[PDB]
Amino acid sequence: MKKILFICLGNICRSPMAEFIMKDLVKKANLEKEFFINSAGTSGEHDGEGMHYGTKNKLAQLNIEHKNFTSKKLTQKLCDESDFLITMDNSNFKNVLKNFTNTQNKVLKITDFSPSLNYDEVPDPWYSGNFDETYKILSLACKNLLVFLSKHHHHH
Repeated sequence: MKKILFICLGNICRSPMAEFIMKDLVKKANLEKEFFINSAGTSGEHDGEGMHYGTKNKLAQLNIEHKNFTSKKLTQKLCDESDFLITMDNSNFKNVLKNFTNTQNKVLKITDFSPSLNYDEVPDPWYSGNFDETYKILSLACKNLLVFLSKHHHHH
């Protein structure tokens, strides 16, 4: 029963796109062993729509406009379910830290993975200034994230 909880500030850009990407590849070595994944925002204020200039445009190029419309809101009860927690957002990290108990130690940051990415909170031109930005960020982040998420540690 392995559960991965992904947290996205807006959850209306990098959350939906990556949601489809991960869900696709996981079928290889995750859906087989019956794995579960969930993406939610910080306060679920709006995090759930799934639409942004950078991400949508990127998907329009070849991918799908969107297919993860689900208003989510990462909370304590939800976090208690997932075995692993991920932020990726620079600010969401500090916030989620003091927002939750000492169990935040199960959270991961993309700042440790991403090398010359040095991205802010979610790609797209509204946060960076380019649509292709979503390409480099999501593709790279999801890739490395998939590696560690695909059991790249030691069990016990």
